[PDB]
Amino acid sequence: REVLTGGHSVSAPQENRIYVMDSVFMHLTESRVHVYDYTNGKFLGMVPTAFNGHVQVSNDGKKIYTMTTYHERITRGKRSDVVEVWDADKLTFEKEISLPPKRVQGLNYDGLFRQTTDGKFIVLQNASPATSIGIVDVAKGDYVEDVTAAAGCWSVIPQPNRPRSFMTICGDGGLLTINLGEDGKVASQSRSKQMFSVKDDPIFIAPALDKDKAHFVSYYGNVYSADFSGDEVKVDGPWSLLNDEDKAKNWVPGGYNLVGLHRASGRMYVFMHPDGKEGTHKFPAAEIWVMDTKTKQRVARIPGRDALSMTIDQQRNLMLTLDGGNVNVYDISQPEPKLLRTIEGAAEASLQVQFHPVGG
Amino acid sequence: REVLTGGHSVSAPQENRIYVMDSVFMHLTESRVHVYDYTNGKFLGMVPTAFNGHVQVSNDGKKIYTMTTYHERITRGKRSDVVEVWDADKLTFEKEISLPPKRVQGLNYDGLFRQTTDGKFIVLQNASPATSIGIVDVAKGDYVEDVTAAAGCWSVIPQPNRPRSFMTICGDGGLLTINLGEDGKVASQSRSKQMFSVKDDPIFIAPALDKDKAHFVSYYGNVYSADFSGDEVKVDGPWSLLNDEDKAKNWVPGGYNLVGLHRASGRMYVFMHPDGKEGTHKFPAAEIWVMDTKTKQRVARIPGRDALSMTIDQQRNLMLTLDGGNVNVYDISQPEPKLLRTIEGAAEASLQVQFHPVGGT
Amino acid sequence: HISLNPDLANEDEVNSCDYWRHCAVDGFLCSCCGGTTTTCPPGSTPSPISWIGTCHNPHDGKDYLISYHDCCGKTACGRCQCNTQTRERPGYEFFLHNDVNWCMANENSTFHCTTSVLVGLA
Amino acid sequence: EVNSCDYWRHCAVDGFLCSCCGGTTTTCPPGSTPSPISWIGTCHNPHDGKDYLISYHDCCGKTACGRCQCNTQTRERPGYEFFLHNDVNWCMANENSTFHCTTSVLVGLA
Repeated sequence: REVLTGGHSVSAPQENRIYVMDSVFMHLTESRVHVYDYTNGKFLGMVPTAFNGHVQVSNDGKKIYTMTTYHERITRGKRSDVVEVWDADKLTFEKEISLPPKRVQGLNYDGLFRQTTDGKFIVLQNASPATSIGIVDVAKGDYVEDVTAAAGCWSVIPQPNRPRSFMTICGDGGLLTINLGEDGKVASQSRSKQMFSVKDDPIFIAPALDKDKAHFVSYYGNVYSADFSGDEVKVDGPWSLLNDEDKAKNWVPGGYNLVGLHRASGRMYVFMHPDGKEGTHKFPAAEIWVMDTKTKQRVARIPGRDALSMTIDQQRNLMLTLDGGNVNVYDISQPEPKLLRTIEGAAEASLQVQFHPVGG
Repeated sequence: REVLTGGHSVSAPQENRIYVMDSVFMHLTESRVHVYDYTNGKFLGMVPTAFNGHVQVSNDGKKIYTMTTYHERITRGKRSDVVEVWDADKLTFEKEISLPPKRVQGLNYDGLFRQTTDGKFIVLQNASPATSIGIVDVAKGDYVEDVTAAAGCWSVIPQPNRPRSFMTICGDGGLLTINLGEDGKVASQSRSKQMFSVKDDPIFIAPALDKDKAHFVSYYGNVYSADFSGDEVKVDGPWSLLNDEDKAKNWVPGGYNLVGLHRASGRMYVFMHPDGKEGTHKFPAAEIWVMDTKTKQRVARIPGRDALSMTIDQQRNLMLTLDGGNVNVYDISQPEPKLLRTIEGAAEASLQVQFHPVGGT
Repeated sequence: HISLNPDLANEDEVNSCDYWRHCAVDGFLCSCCGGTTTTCPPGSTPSPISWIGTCHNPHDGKDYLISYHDCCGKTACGRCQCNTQTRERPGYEFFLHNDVNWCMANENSTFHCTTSVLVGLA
Repeated sequence: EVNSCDYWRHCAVDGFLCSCCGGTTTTCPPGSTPSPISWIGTCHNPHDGKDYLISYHDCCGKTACGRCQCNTQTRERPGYEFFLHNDVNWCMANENSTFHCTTSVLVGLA
């Protein structure tokens, strides 16, 4: 006789796993994370995330963190905003961490729900609609700090060269850096000079993030950089993504999580489309452009497959792209990306895909 | 210049309204009722119903009743099964009535969530998985108690000739009748003789309901009857929906809420498909057949438009059919139904549509 | 002045993402959801806060200030989804941004539908 | 073949096949729990020509898988033969009744 059992772990190794955050915007109270094997497209499991969930995997690979909103009776009753901790291998719920009822409700940009490099603190965006950054102590399971200094700023860019530091983009066109103490409270902060003109050359929030610097692209196809090799962030730019031929056909960037950086080479990947004008900044990619950030020149361009969001795995030299429903897997070990496969129907309405961390 | 306001009522009058119960099976925790105007296909509003909602309209046309399941954290935490009372014109929540945590979770057959003819009690199917019928006192906002006598039975068929009586179909092939007292407890009951063979001629639960009798169709295209004009229910059948030619092509019924009765004429409407065999009893309609229940003859057959469920309005002489996503509106004032329009995209996964009641006293 | 008064216009024109005043809309148009351009569908509540911007009216040649409010407290309407982005900016210009739920401060923040409310000449 | 609605063991499945949802025919996907109760189907094995009892346990406590939806009805009967009926949630008695997917468990001959 056969017996149906539970309690099983995900059938593929962690290193094969990707996480497709399905907003299910048509039924946004039943958002979820779908877990796939990128090597063969196999569906491995899922984590339910209620209304407009956000997701990330712990930097040590052991846990999945979600952020979501519940109400006692969904459309009425008391609001509970939470972070949940889930086991990554069993895909089971472990802990709920209470948040104040102002966690950001919005599309799944990476920078709304992040963690410190050392993995000890979750760092999340609030909007009430006044903005602040919330800090959750993972070990304690507690919300421990509300960074009001970040009012008028938006999104979280962790610094991979420091254990508990991150930056945010402010309304003055500069960056605010926050360095947390080992208690999760603000230990120090600094403000850069103006990096970009908010009015004249607004940037996309998505960073192309290196170990000690970050690059940002603009609505008009310029590039700005923030170097955080020191305690004070040094800013520069613009340089243009575009040559004269590109400008004649009005090429500009477009998408959501629209850039990535391959750290070993310095290659930056950007979704681009022609006939750019006011209102096209979220258009699907006609092409992916591959930029050498050292020479400030394009090295390659390939078809974009209408992608809107991407992510990069450094150690296996991979790029995923996502068009809302389908995930493309690329090999980026060489300057021209090579398409390996497409996973069809990975989501109904996803703008974010992430690899399982392997770097520890 | 302008200001966005709420607090508004549904824009079309009640007599134009229908309710499409969208299970949204792909995302069953966000089921909802879609309110449409059947006269022009306009979308009028909606009522959210959480996990696998069921819906009915109060007999007096003032309120919408829903039945659903919440948990504190959806996929974990304490369960709350409820009936909710919503205002029909404002489509706003008014009251929650607590149920024991065993309300039926299942597809939207009419008979899982009904009310007495006098409108004073909501009568619903429980399954724990032991079955019983739940009674809710609408005036009090209270659950009364289980009708445990209904163990081993399924679904609720109100008796339209009595204020607070209903029947249910039992595993022995007969019907159990329950008569409630003014407090909603069982005052008396009775059990019919065997109507159908459960093994050899199983019936669909959906009734073709008249004021003092109900007809049921079987998996093999027979018709059975329960007459409750008298003190006790008298049962009969089978007679066949099928002639030799029908039988030769293996026509049988199929669907979910698959029959309807036009009471003034005695016409019974049934979804049918050819090439029937074991396992085809939920197939979409190839045709709708219209039967005269007095003469026991077919009087019309029309294309089925892949319909699975239907409902009849006695006051306007209409039939709606529903294929899962689209609602077809028919005029049934003559023996051959006439198709008036189709409302496309009324739901993602619906097996039940209902009119807003008009009259019906 | 039909171009300023959607209730006097053709429904098909008003329910379109190309209607001139819907120029930075992200979500399901309320006028397709049992409401109108300036009334929430029954049982949903206006947001007290919104993203804003200007839209050009090609019919009278003038520019207008628009407030993009949501209606809230019911699950997703599902109909007439728009994603227009004229002059829309990221979250560091927060009240010009439309990738957030402008129901976020309502008694119930569940997003139902959205619309474009005409404030005045720009 | 096991991820197809036409696989012989799936003859009375109404729901998403667990084998398409990160589980297998006899294991729930990670983080979903088997139902202790089920409807039971009788399916014909096209290899040995014998009939087998299949127990259709649901997996519960996660939202709908959405993959490999099946609606097969061989020997399925209405709710007055309750344990042959598949238009109900066989998760109905679980700690969390949210329906995730359905398994097809071979009990033995008959």
